Amino acid sequence: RRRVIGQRKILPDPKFGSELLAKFVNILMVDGKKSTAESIVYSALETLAQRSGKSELEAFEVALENVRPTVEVKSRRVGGSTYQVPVEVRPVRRNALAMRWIVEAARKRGDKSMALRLANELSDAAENKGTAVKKREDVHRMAEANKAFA
Amino acid sequence: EIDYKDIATLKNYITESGKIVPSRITGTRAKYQRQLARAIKRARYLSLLPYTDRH
Amino acid sequence: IKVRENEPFDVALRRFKRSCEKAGVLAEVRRREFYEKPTTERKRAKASAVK
Amino acid sequence: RKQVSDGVAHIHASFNNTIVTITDRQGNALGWATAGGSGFRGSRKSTPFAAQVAAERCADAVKEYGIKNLEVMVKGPGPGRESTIRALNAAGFRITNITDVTPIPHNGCRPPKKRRV
RNA sequence: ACUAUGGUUUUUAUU
RNA sequence: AGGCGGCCCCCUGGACGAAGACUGACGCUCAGGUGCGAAAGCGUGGGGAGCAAACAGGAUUAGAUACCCUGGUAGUCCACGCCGUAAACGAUGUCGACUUGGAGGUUGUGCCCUUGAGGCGUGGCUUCCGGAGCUAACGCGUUAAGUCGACCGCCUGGGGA
Repeated sequence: RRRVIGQRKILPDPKFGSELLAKFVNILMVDGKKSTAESIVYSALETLAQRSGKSELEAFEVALENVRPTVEVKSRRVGGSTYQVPVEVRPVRRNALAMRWIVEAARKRGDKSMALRLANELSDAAENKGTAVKKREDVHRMAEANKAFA
Repeated sequence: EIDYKDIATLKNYITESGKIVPSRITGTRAKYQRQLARAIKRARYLSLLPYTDRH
Repeated sequence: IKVRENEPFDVALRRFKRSCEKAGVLAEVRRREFYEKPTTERKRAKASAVK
Repeated sequence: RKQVSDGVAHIHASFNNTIVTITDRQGNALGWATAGGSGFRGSRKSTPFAAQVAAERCADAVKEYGIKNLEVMVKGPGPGRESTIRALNAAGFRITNITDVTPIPHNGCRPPKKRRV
């Protein structure tokens, strides 16, 4: 209730020209295994090599334009009642949410291997259907069933 | 003080809805206010002033 | 008692709290308010407007 | 079948529901929508948005009668008495008059008391 | 701020 | 005092002032008794939209004979008769004297070209401090819980009751 902090500023990679590689290697990272992270980083662009489009330098960051986060749901309690609100995503954190939603299927699906799960889910990217899409699609229901908040 | 045959003098103590205005506003004070209320309530029942309002 | 206005303003303009109308006091105070009890509340509190 | 330009709406908003009826000033109804009939339940059935979608469903009426000029007669305390007008006045119609027509006992016969929980 | 709601916790030792 | 706020027409109770005057203790209180009753209930007929004790149906829940939703009988309205009850509230018996100061509300009367809802005397009602006094303490304080003069009720540790 009184500790006040901020955010750490990060630089674009000298090879990849993007700020995505500066943060995305810390996402899906576990047990301090950052060399495993540097070994699965965009490794689905080989399982998607026939569906990658022009320039593999941007061929993963273009997917965030189809991950397209719009709202995040917060749930808190006032008195006895727990309530839920869909709020619009914030000007820098909108990119962090896209970076979180893009790895929802990376283990929690039957396809085997991270790269194949991710390439299959990056090919469901336009419609967003079936498994691993709950946190992406069902958050939007709350913002289309209600447009009168304070 | 009591008569209904002039409404041009009574209009000052009422609203557009025909409601009687309280004496603290009009400088009438309670005694003369209670007289003007009788002239208005007579003019009401003779359909010379509005009684009820809906619009 | 009811308010009169040629058109409702696009905002509620609330200076005072617990005020009815215009999306306020929703399914509340459904008990009896009483004829003399409002004066008993004016005996029991005399500076309620400035808390 | 013929365009007559003119109509009058009757809106009622409560703490449970909202009703929107479109009429001619000859008293004649031409279409109606409700916030319950919008598919809403409970503490949500009265909401400004459940009423907003009922107004969008009602704003599809009277197209062949060619109505554009609108008066609105409003009732009830519910939050639905505002979003309904805003949305209808955006759906091709133009407001000319808004008046509150809530029917009131002034004053009798014994004060209401209900639901203690 | 107000969840739609629940009844009941053996006894005894600073004199 | 219970109580009185749709309006009308008839009828009628008690209260207030100036100055002048008449009568003259005609003034006060009071066991028993009398008259007066909000609501509920009851005698009896009529009414009965609505509100709703009984209760049914539904729902809630451990249960739900209650709180919640839909009804619904008595009762609530009238005339007339009973029942005298209370957190009866300005809690403090009835009537009356006495005491320092201020400000406000209301309304008479007498006075001021009122040539001012305003003033200066002066009564009735009323509202808030507050001096003296009282009170564990809050609080009363000229409409006293103070100080005196008359009359009459009520009280005597909790529980059982």
